[PDB]
Amino acid sequence: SKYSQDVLQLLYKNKPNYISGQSIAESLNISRTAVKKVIDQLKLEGCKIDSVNHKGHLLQQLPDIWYQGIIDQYTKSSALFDFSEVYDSIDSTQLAAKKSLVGNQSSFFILSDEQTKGRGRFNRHWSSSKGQGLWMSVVLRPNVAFSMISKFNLFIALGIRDAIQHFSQDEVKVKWPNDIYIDNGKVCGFLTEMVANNDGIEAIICGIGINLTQQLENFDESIRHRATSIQLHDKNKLDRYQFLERLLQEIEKRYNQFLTLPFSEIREEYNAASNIWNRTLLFTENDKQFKGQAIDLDYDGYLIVRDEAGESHRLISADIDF
Amino acid sequence: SKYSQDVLQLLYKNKPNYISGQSIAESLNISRTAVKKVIDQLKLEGCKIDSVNHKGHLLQQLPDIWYQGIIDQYTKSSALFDFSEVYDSIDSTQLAAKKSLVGNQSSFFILSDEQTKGRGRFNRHWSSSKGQGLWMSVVLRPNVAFSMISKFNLFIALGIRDAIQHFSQDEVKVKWPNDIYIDNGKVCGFLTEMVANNDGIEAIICGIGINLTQQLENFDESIRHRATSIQLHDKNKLDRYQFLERLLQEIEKRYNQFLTLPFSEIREEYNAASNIWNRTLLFTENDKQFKGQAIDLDYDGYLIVRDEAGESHRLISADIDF
Ligand SMILES: Nc1ncnc2c1ncn2[C@@H]1O[C@H](COP(=O)(O)OC(=O)CCCC[C@@H]2SC[C@@H]3NC(=O)N[C@@H]32)[C@@H](O)[C@H]1O
Ligand SMILES: Nc1ncnc2c1ncn2[C@@H]1O[C@H](COP(=O)(O)OC(=O)CCCC[C@@H]2SC[C@@H]3NC(=O)N[C@@H]32)[C@@H](O)[C@H]1O
Repeated sequence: SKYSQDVLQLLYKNKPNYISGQSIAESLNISRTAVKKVIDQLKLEGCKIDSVNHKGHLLQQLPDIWYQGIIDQYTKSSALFDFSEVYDSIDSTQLAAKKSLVGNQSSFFILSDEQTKGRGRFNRHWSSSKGQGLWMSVVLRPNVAFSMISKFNLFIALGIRDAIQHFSQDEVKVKWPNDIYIDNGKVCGFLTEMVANNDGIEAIICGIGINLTQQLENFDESIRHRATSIQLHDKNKLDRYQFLERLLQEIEKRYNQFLTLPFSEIREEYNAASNIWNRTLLFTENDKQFKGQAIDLDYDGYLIVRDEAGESHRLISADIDF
Repeated sequence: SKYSQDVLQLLYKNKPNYISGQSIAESLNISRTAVKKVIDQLKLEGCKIDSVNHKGHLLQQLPDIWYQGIIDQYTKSSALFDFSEVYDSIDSTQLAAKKSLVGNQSSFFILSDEQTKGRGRFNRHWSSSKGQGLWMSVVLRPNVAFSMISKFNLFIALGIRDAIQHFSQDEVKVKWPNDIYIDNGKVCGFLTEMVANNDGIEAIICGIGINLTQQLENFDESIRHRATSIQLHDKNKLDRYQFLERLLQEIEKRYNQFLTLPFSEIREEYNAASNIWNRTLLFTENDKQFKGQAIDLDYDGYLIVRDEAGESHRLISADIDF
């Protein structure tokens, strides 16, 4: 109802103690029995809430659904984000963020359980199933030249991989410049765009798609082989909210390093994290197609590549297949 | 009314012939006498329309007001623009264009008689009086690396200066990187921004403010000395629609050269057009302030400057005062 998120928030705020119906009612100024309907609705949606006579209610577990009420708890404590927006379904969180950032200097993110026009790099289709992934656009406001887009991307990849790794029993690796893999499975793709002019960057907009709970039967047999989800490498249920916390934690960490460090500092780290060495890569550039080997990432994040004809290239970006 | 622009369009379409009320009525399927009300309203707003018994109506002259109906005539014939949007008042055409470009690949421009939150470079206030200037945001879709923002700006400046010059009896000059001057008066400022990522530019967004009809009494005595309007250098009334045509013509011209030429081609031209040589410039960079002389623009649009201490700098952009 009008009050479902409010109650949800109060329940989450009060962990690991119980609060009575009564206490909630006084808080939102509503009847005890309206409060009982909101709770039955929530349980219906798959919240695990223990209700005990005389004692009240305790939130034990959130379902695979994003709730603004809870997300707002995350934003209030945030040193980075002014606010978030949370949808059940939308055309794309990047479309939404690119609209929201206009006319303001806010730092925010946008989550949605499903996207109906999810898009990746080069405007490829990005499958955004309901209930099954984190589909998020992050807007930040670093004031730094536009050239620095590329460097943002390098720091952020480690942010994302560290948080996925915290949950995967298997090795999570970066595939430069925008993919996160677990073994042979693409578990994430991120897209960093910006709004800028010559005098600088007006906003950065990072779109992050991370697969959380797909079973393989859940990917177009067609990609089933280079796709995977955090769940297929966690022995425990993967809690979507737990994960968001760690992801934000990592993004903040990794975003401050972006503002305070040259790429060389994390270059060796980034290197140990990647999965493009000692194997043959497929490169694509408008029309052209050719093979090569990655031999290094230089102090400036450019990839050094020896193509199939022995020629050397220094790439600030690429699209690479295995 | 509902039909004011429709009638306006038909009137403009039929220049230099007259069309009867009758003929308009059949076209829009409305009464002859509804048509007579629309025309009286237009004349009221300051359209000069000659009405002759038995012969009909001829549009002689548009007032200092933008009309979608007429602007649509400009867009239909356009090899560049999918469409335009035209407001009487709005917060800013750049805010509007940055919103409209999302989720599509359209090339369009946005005009508004007045802006209430006009902004320039570095987010400075940009005075946008009603009736008195062209306040326009141009969205285009060049697919070229993001590094090319700077070069766009160089080609476009000549576009703008050529069209202003066609109307000024006095010498119009560029003040790199974003100003157009007539003698000592800033007559225009333009702002080029973009939306991009590493793989390329999603849109370019050029905000153009050109002063058309201000009398000096019309500028905060405070800038009256480094401000001027096209009108203070045209012996003839300056027609705002005539001017728009020439401006678009120039922008298209100059945008194709942007796609088909290196800066060196127009470098000598650009040079002969600028007004920053042989005089002392004031430079500003966050916090810092210092003097210098422009000695050259290099093949790549970077300004070569000898500062007050004999040191040399190579600037892709700056803010400069006289
Ligand atoms: N769930 C999935 N897992 C692995 N691969 C997928 C996939 N869905 C589609 N693909 C393929 O993986 C590649 C991804 O395309 P790219 O490499 O160009 O580009 C992208 O990888 C990154 C896109 C990030 C998506 C986030 S969702 C939050 C947000 N909102 C947006 O609309 N985008 C973002 C293509 O080959 C796709 O066909
Ligand atoms: N009408 C005017 N003529 C000359 N100077 C002006 C002016 N109005 C304000 N100023 C000053 O001129 C300088 C202009 O600032 P900058 O150099 O940062 O930056 C700008 O020059 C360019 C802005 C272009 C405005 C177009 S209007 C269409 C559109 N929509 C937008 O909101 N912007 C655009 C500052 O010193 C202002 O205080």
